[PDB]
Amino acid sequence: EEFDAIKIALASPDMIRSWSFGEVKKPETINYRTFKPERDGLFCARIFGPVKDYECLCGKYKRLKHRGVICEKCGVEVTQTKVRRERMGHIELASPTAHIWFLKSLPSRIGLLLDMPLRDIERVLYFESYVVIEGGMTNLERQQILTEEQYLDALEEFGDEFDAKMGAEAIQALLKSMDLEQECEQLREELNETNSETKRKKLTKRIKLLEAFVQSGNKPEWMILTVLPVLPPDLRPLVPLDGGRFATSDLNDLYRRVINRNNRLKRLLDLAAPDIIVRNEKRMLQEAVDALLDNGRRGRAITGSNKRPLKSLADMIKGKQGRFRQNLLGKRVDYSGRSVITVGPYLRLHQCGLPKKMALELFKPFIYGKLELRGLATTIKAAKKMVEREEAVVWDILDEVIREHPVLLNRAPTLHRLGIQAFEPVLIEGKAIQLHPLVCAAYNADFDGDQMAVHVPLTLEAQLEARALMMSTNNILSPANGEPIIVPSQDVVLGLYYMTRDCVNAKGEGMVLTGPKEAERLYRSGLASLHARVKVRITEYEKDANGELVAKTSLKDTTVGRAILWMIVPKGLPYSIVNQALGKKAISKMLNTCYRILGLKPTVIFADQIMYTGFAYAARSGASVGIDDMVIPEKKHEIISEAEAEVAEIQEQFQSGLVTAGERYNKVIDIWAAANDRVSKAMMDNLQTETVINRDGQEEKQVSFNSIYMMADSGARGSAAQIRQLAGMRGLMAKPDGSIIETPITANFREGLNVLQYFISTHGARKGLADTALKTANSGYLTRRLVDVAQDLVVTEDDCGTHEGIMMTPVIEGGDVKEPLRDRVLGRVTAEDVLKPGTADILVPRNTLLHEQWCDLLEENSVDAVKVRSVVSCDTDFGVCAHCYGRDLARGHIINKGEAIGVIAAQSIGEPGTQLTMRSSIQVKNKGSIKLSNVKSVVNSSGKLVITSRNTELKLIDEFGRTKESYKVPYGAVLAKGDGEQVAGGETVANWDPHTMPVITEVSGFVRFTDMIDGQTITRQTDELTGLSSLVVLDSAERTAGGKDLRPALKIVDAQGNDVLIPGTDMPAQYFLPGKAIVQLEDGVQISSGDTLARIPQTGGLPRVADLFEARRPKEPAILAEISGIVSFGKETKGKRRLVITPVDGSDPYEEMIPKWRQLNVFEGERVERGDVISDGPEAPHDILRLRGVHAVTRYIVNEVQDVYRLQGVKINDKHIEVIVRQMLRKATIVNAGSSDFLEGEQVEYSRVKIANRELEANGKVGATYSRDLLGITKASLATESFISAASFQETTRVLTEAAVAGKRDELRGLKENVIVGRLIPAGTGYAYHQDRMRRR
Amino acid sequence: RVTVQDAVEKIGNRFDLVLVAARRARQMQVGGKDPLVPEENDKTTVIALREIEEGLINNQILDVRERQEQQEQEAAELQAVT
Amino acid sequence: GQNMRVAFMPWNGYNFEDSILVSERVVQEDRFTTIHIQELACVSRDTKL
Amino acid sequence: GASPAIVPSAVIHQLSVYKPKDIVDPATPYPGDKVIITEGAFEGFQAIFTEPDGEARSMLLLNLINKEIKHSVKNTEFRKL
Amino acid sequence: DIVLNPLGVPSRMNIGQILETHLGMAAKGIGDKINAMLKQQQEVAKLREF
Amino acid sequence: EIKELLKLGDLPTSGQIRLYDGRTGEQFERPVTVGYMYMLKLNHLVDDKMHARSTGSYSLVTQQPLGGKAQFGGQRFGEMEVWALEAYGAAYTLQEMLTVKSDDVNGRTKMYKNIVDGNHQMEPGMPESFNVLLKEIRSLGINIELED
DNA sequence: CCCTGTCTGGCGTCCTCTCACCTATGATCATGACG
DNA sequence: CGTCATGATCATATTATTACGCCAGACAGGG
Ligand SMILES: [Mg+2]
Ligand SMILES: [Zn+2]
Repeated sequence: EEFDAIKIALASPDMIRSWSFGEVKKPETINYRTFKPERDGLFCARIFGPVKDYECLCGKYKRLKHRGVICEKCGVEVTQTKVRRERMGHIELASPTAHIWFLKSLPSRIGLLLDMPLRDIERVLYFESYVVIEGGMTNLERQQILTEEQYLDALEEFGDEFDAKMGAEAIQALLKSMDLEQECEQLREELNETNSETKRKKLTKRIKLLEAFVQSGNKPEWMILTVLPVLPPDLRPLVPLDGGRFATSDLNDLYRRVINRNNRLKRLLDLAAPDIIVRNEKRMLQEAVDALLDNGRRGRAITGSNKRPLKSLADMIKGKQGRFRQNLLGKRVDYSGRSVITVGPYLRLHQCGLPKKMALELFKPFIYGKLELRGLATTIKAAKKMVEREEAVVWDILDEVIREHPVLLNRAPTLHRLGIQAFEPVLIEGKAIQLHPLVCAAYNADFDGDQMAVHVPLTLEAQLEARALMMSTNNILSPANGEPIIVPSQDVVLGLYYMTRDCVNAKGEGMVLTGPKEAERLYRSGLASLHARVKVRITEYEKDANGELVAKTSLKDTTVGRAILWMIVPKGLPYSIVNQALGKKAISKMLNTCYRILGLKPTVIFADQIMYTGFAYAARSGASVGIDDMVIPEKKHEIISEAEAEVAEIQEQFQSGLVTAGERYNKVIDIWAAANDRVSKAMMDNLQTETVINRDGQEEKQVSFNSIYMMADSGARGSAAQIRQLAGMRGLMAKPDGSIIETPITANFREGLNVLQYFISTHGARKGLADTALKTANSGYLTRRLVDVAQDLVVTEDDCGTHEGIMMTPVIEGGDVKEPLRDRVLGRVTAEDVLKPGTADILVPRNTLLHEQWCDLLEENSVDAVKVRSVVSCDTDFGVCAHCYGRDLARGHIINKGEAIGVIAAQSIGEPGTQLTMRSSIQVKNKGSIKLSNVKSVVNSSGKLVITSRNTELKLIDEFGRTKESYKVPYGAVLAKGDGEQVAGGETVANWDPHTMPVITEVSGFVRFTDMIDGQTITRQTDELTGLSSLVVLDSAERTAGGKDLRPALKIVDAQGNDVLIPGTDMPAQYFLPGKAIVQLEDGVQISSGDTLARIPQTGGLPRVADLFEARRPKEPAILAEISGIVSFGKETKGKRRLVITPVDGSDPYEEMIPKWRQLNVFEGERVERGDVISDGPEAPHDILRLRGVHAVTRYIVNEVQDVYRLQGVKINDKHIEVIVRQMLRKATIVNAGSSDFLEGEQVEYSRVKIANRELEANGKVGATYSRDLLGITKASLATESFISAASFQETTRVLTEAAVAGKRDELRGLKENVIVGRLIPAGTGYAYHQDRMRRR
Repeated sequence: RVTVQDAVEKIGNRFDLVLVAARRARQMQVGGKDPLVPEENDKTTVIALREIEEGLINNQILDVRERQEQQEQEAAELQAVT
Repeated sequence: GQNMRVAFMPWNGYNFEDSILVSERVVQEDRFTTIHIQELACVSRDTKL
Repeated sequence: GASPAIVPSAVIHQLSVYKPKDIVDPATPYPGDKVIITEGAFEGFQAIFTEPDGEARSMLLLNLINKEIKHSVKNTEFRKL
Repeated sequence: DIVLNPLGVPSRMNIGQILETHLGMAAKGIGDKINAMLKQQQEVAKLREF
Repeated sequence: EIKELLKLGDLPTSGQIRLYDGRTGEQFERPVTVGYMYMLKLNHLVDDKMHARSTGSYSLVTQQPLGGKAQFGGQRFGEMEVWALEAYGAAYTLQEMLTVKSDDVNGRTKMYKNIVDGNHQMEPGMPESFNVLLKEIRSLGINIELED
């Protein structure tokens, strides 16, 4: 009926009795004389109801005026057989029985309820030990587990008032005698008083369980089954195999085993058990119930035939092939069909061909309704026989029902949301689905046997949704970016590339024409060749006036094909969109400018007319590939012979003993790379400019009209590499190690390949195919986890009302600027209003959507960093406001209130997962001002500027404000320049040593040794073959404890014996040393800046995106500074070396055991700041969250995943990754519980505690403060306040047991629970319906 | 019928378009009301969106007409009784 | 299979992605007309009545 | 357990002369029991047992309305409860 | 009889089908010349020569 | 050798004949490649894959249509298609795509009467397979319900 | 009690199409033939 | 007429391991 919540809890035995209509007592199922079932076994009649409707087993009631009375013979209430789908029965277990889901779910709820480890509970529940209940005034405890000899002791000495039992009765007495109030008070008092971190974490988990168990209405003894339900008999059906036998389902086998074992246990408790004997049978019963509830969780599973374990109940709820993923989230659907697709280019792009037979079988009841509405059949049966005979009138009926009625076409791997589209059918004689060609760019569908499925929208609202929302003309922009998805693919760009070019002398040269009309009349009559340059007169409409079109006319020096194309271009566009070669990118931005000028309807009709004339002139072209089209260079053989002479030189140098093996291998692969590039350059000249033709003067060369060159240059199919493999050598292939074979394949596909070269090509090809297979296997699961972590986020307000957004700057790796400001700050609402550097002059107001005119006005003034409002920094409780998202991608305006952006975001990220892969100084280029960031620099004796910092970042500020170069500058690097200066291009301004860590100084003075005792702290290692020896400074490991607590230090002094202080501060100047230091300059030498005091020795694919969103920690975390101030050392080598951070204003006693295998960065006399590193390597995301903020971790995630998606050449806009990062960091942890009802270590979701302290703090109270934690997407989706989402995702057993003992109460909360329960999604039209429903609450 | 662009130009939500056009098509199909634009034997969905494009139907006018033609029915009942 | 006269040219879009366009001269000569055989079984079982 | 349950010298002596009751069993074919049918045209319902044959048949309790007609059947013929 | 699509050749690098096409046309050219030398009822000497 | 064998017949050396057009009757520019290719018919025919279903038989344990072609069945509106309809704003299309057209038996008989009488309207109800989920979770020790 | 190793639980693409396979062995009872 | 042998029909659960891999979180080993 109507309901707003699905409550889950434990079930008392009175509840199982009150569900049940009878009791199963025998294990027989069918009689197999007839198929009338046996009373009262599994399949019954007096427990579960009649087999046939109103058909009483005995038979005595079958009147329409005699309903309600039950039978007397068989006592079967003559009702309906649907009631055998809903009546349940119960089994009375002769002895109680432990449920397996609360015993072995890891963690064990019976385990950390009783304060008892799982091994003792398993040794009690399987009748092989003794646990104590009611220990009495004896030596024995309560939870003390015993054995056989100890129970003999305790029954000899204390056969009186002492007691102890075993099995499920003992666990039931333990759980029943548990007093929850005493345990709550005792655990609160202990966590007030004990205060040990292992005990703290363990006891706060146990008190979380006890408060969630006391606040609900459960009882602890309900976790031990006394009465066990049976599933209704329609849901465990007994299929015939049409051979006289019933291969039964696994459930009836399991229930039959439980009832056999239970009846034998009732009979053995009846006729008395032989003392220590009534135990094996109860063990067997417990193990049979544990086989029924979850088979295979206990040790070795059972089987019927032969190796495969049979199916329990938990194998019907969990995983694939279960009720959540196979029957409830994706269903089999009536009014649907499927066939093989094909082309048919005579279609408009809102219509598809569909067969007469499929259109007659999908649309049957529509035809029945029109027949009995026009009066051509009296009843429904005459109409059915008419449309079975297919008489001559029903085709007119079918053309009158198709006419304005969309269908849904669907390709079988739906990757993104353009995979389901809606068309208006056209009846086809034939048996295939004719599908418009341009549309097949979105399906990723060729026509080599692909199959698509059509669905019919029955109701009226679904026809309107398949016309207004899902029609093929509406989705012309992708939701991943702003690129059009109606890009003309292969034949039509060859037709347009052949249509508009020019050759220097053809038919009809230089004549003048009175418009494009007689240009077409000249080409169609053979009086003028298609690409021959010609002056024509064009009249183009440019919309300079205010929405009114201004007609200008001119004389363009153009060709004939450009005029014939110009008869198709709409009014508003300029002429210089068709006055070029028109490859694929030119025609794609042609459609882009037609969309962003003239709107939508001319873009649809202009895409259709482009496809028509492209197919027509590709037909007239005849661009045929032959064997004389691939011109072999005449210099291929001489280049191969030069490279082979060079490998002969390297060979007869190698056997003279001058080169090693690796140096030989590198030189050989370099000369083969050089020969391959010379062959590629020679064939590319001999393709692109070989054709020479006389201009009617002497001679001239042009761009070639070779067939394979146009097919590679237009952009239809191929690139430089593939036409390089068809004419030049196809290069060096790899081996299965991943290494690379030193003798390359010097033969192309136009010539032959002998046997070994083809075998090496096979190495490469099969490696690629196996990559694609396992690549798809990971990519689909990535899309699943992302749409199940987002799943719920609906644009639910219209303005949040905050200011704090993220800062968008163009990304700078250290070369060219990869992603500019226009392509990042396109269409997103500004955070703080941008002021031009004419300060106190506003350029944009602070709530302006930055569309294309505003982005050009940003590019003109060279705006530094447009601070902009992101989804991750929003304020809307339970959803995301509309202004912080941005433009509706795939459309033009702002996002509508309602469109589910989590699902389109997760599809846009996971959809290019098929394309991804699986397995010294600073050199400047440009010129400008020089910027330094986070640098502590000083002046050397040479006059330069030397650095005393690892955190130095060099920047190149250009002439107008932004930055075009950025360089991470190492520790102790030496600059040839300074800050704010001016350099030139090609000038290396910095140099260092990547092998040596320089320990350069600040003040100028003598060098002495402090706490440096020879023999222990420093050792005497004379450099034997050079001479310049050093007192080698050792580590903490080699010297013993006599010098382990003494650190060697180099104190830069003066001649007086004092310390020359730091300029500015009265702190002394000394440098402490760690181990592995090679000190060159000894006691008694004056130094200056820039001199080393010592020498110190030192996956990017689809799994990288996986490891980003899973938020795994790396194996070598770059550790950061916890708190600021000075830093020092601690306890010496308990495996690791400690680190003690002492601030100025903070507190000192914090320590951290750094492994000394990592190369550190900081010394004793360096001040740190929180958020700054201590060592190097990959940087963990949790550390970014707890140390730097929230904006830092969303910026780090979007940069680190956009580097992958831009390395593989994929455009994805950044809103989608920002909103997945919003759905990651959703939980929070409490620090101070305050005046609310939280804990000190509770992990509650963020919006809950934000509305909680928003309603505390709004009145005269004090709120509750928080701290955020970041969850990986599978843990962020399993940790929800809604158990149906976390059950439709991964493991169902753990989610349902936690929600069962907690009494958790879902309220259908978003999209997927409403997809489960069968009602409207709260995203589109159902969002308006849900606002109405919630307003009427 | 090919595009529904102006039907969104006059009802800016693109989801309220579906509710208003479904309400209108349910009034034209089963309730037996005449279309306010002359058809060309189009189905009731396209006639609904064709009335949206003329501007003579949206949710405001539909609530006005349902309140007035409910008050008319109850007024006819009251004048028949008294 | 059988050997037929083929030409490599774009012909008015009907061979767009990978499609093939075949003259009626091929189907008139009955030269791809394959012959299939289906086996349909019917058993006379033994039930009640 | 790995080895058989530690059987002490008590139950063995207690099971040196057991079965001191009577027929008892699982309440199947006795003097005043219930038994469902499985074969014949008088099957589908239940019945009762009394004095059976022995090495041939048994005693079925067939009855509809207020009358009853006995029909000796072997227990294989019927369905022993 | 059949009109294929040329654009499948430079991307899907199966250049062997074009050599198979040219050699098949050579084979049918020899077959047409045999059919011409036999349809005109020529004696076995010219057939032996060709 | 291919060139020398194409020279024995009187065919052109490059293998390419100029070809006229059938429709227009005028010559294709830039002469095209003809020849003989040995082509195979594969047994993935089209009148073995094509299938359509208005209303057929229904499965027994979960009241959803059967699967396959020999069993007269309907195509699986899988999970990613449900995601792709959540990704639009299509809400009534998905509601009838998983309540009326698929599972709810009283809903689909009301739908069939309403379609043959011209009234395009759905009475939604509940999926019967969700009641199967309730019976399978309820057949454990778990007490799942429906509040209010 | 504070690490650090082991252990055992989770998970590993979609849609469709085809085909086979879904006991046999042993014991008891009854009937027929031979002595 | 009785006994023995052969054939037909009906009746229940080892019969007497090895070639995935990662992550993760709890349980416990060592110190
Ligand atoms: Mg394909
Ligand atoms: Zn916001």
